[PDB]
Amino acid sequence: PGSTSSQVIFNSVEKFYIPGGDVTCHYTFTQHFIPRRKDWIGIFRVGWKTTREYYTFMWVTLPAKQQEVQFKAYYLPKDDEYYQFCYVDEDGVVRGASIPFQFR
Amino acid sequence: GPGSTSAVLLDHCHFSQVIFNSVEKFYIPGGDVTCHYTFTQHFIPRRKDWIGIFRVGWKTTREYYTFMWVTLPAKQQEVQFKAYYLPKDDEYYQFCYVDEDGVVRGASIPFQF
Amino acid sequence: GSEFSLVAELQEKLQEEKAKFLEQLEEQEKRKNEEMQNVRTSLIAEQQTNFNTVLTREKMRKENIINDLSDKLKSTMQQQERDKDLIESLSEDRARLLEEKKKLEEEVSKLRSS
Amino acid sequence: SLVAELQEKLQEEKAKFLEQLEEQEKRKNEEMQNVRTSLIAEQQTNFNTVLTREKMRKENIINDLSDKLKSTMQQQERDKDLIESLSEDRARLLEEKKKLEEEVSKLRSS
Repeated sequence: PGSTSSQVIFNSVEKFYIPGGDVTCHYTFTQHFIPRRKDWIGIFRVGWKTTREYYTFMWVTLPAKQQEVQFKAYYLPKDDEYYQFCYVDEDGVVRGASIPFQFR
Repeated sequence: GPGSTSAVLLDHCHFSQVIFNSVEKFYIPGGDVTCHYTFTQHFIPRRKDWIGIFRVGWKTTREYYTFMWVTLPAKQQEVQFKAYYLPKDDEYYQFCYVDEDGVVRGASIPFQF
Repeated sequence: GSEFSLVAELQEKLQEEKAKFLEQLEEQEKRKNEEMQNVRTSLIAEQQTNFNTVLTREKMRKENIINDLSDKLKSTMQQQERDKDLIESLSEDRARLLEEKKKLEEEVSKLRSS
Repeated sequence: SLVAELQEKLQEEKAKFLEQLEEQEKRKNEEMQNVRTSLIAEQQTNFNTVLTREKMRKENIINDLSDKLKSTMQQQERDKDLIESLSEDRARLLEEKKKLEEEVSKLRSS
């Protein structure tokens, strides 16, 4: 659910993920940020401009401060570009973004 | 995935060697949709043949809305398009049977959701 | 003493030997009926283990099948709920991209033909 | 001599008694083996009825769970084939749409 228009922090983020294996993304919230039903984590190609450019996404898990979603291998890009996790608010605002990674 | 960016030529198209005998004119507005089709023995089916939902007016087989692989056990067969495979707008759509060569072997009469 | 007294003795020994034999048979039957019942009991020991092991292994096997089918079902179906939302999003956005690309291609060719 | 005859019949009857004991020990052991073998066979038959009875007490739930799981897994494989194709095709459409926007821009400012 994108548009054409650091409260969340990603941790444990690897630089290379195994191609065709499930990927588990880990994150916590910060500065009394509280989540909502329709916040999502997307996988984005580095250099994207609009939240419409997610490769794939998943709605967040609502509630140990740690949080995680499980991206099944078939949600995952199969090329060699740089990618990055991004937590998007209910109102399209980016509230976090991870370090770049590849599937290789 | 299936489908190609080639323009389909009119005489590389066979619209009737797969028949969509279920096709309603106003497909039942909600819920799943069962796609009933009948072969006419004009070609040998193959496992990576597929059925797509196409907006009436499409130029290439890359333009499917969604698709499902063909199922193999020969005359009557079925696929169930779950509701989340279906368009939500008012355009006219069509089932098309495409084979592993990207050749169109059947295209249904148009309908809406 | 006499020849006659020997015959008399010998006749008694025959009956004595027949009686002793009769009682050996009785003791042999009592001893075999005891060992028969130890055999019946040793066998029930074995059979109690064999039957109950085989039955309990069948219980456990089917319990494990049920459990794993239910864990599989549950996880597969919480996955479908996630896949459903993705496919609705993807199929819809892709159809718009297809339309936007057609409009841009129409704008390009109008600009090349000027 | 009658004494002679009874002296001999004594020794032959003692020997005969000995062999009837031995012959009776052997038949009794064969009877026990026979009984043992019969018991094993009849119990093992009955065990079989019981196990078959128990096989069915949960057959209806295994067959139910199994057929739901077959069908939601077949729907999962379709959904994974669809998601992989839609995801990949969008990514291409995004690149193609960006390069077309650059082509339009350059042509407008040519």
